[PDB]
Amino acid sequence: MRYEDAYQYQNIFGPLVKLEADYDKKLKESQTQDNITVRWDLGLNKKRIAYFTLIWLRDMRLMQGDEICLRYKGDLAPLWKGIGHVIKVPDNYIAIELRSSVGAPVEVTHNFQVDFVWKSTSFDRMQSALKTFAVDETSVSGYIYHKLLGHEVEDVIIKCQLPKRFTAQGLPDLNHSQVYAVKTVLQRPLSLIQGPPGTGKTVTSATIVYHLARQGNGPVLVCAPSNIAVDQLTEKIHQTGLKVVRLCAKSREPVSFLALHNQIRNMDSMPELQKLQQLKDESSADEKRYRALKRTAERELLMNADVICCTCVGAGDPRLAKMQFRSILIDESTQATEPECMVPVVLGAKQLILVGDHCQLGPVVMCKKAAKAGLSQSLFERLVVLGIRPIRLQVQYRMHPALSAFPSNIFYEGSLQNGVTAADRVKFDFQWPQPDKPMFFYVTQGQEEIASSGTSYLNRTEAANVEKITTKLLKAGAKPDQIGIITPYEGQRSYLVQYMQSGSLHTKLYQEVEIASVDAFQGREKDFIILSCVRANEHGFLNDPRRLNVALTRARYGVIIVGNPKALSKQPLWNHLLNYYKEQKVLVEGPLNNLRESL
Repeated sequence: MRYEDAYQYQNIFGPLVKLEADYDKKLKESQTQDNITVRWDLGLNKKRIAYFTLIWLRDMRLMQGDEICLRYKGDLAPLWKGIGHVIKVPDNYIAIELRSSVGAPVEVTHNFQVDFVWKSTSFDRMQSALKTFAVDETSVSGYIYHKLLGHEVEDVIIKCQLPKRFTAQGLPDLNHSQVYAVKTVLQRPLSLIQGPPGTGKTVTSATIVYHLARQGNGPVLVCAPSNIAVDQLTEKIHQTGLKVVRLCAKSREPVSFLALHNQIRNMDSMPELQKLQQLKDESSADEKRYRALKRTAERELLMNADVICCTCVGAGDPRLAKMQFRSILIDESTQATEPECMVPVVLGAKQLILVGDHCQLGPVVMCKKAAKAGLSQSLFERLVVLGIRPIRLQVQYRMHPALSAFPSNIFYEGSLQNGVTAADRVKFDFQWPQPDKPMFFYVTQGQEEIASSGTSYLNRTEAANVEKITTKLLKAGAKPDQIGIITPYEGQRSYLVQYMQSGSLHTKLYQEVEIASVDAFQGREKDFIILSCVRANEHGFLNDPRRLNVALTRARYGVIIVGNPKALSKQPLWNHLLNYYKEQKVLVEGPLNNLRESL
């Protein structure tokens, strides 16, 4: 959709954010763990750190800086309620948070109740950017101001910006395609980069920023929706020699050395602060000076930094206001709602680059009324529909080339090149049907049970057949840390975790085998992926092409799909999948020890 005024842009997205915000304010206060178990551990700074393991809506949505209130209602100790900020929200399904005070019970390890305390700061920053996008004409360069509002602005480019060697210092050389994306994006203000799996998002992005910082006289903004991708770019950009500063907000407890609150901790240019940071180990009057010297030292570390990498919700932090950023690059821009991605854009963007994959996992909107109203369309997709063909990297260095055949033709129009020989991958005590193609489809007929207390489905027959597959991949196979079972339904996941604890190997060998949905594997890759359809009746991502594309393209050496075709053959996305496995003669049925090519 095109808009006439920036006020019209705010009048449209204003109410859309409030819906998601009001609905996110309900899913946090209402949802809670009735009975949870925890495990205490003495913290690094002597601050208590709590490890707990545990609507069906629980999600990886919680970020690092979020805080939770762990209330204790046990029977062996008096009642206790303490708040704490999160630390490490994992992707393996035990959360971690440290309490503010050290006066908490350690004897009781069970009968705990955790409730997510909701903060409005995230959406308040998203609406402060929509307001500043309409009431401020200098918040965004005049050119990209038109392209954002879908006007008919001519195409302009900047000349004499290409460097001598596109390959950056302390970074590998770039592929035929990645060098083109560096040339094309550095030449124009608003560019879009589409990075498919195996495409180098971090390399082809850190290389761009290494030049936008060398050819510029100011700090460069690097943002990402997920708090992890911002950390990946820091480590990549830091390999160039530039001055990088990570901006963690409220995370007061890798990239723990590039974090700002650690740099201001031990400064040679702030001796009083240095003598005060040390003195704080064991006063009210000083605390004011310490908090005042901190604000002073932070400015000297940001205004002279060659690159400032933070999160998209981040960068709205009050200490980044009153600053200007000419160049702005945002990785994984297809996983954030448009007003969320616009939070850094508002700070005077003059040269904007968005990286992500439209044909890939997208954002998460909880209030479905807003998702249909247009909030489900990220800033990446909306600019494509207006007519901005993204510069698309074409080399996949991660999956086996035979694995990349179907995702390239079906999803990426076949314009993908395998930058990895079939010998680098597929390299072993496993007898694939056709060892030239480490991929097949173990056709399994198993009873379909709606056994998630009425919320999801379950297939016991697949689970056992999956159990033999993940066991053979451990019988002189890959490590359990590099095998990923992926399943749409939580009811099947809750079964596989408990079922595999039968099986030949010990209970702990099967623990590292991650079992979750596609939403937990986005961006992350593993040596092997075992996909279980679970559903057997013709009546979940079995219909979504995006969540299907991620399930395939996140395995490095082997892909194995388990399901019933007579229910999967309904959707044409699977019909082209199944018929391909038959075309390649890997639609395999029968026993596991002596797999037979069946129909």
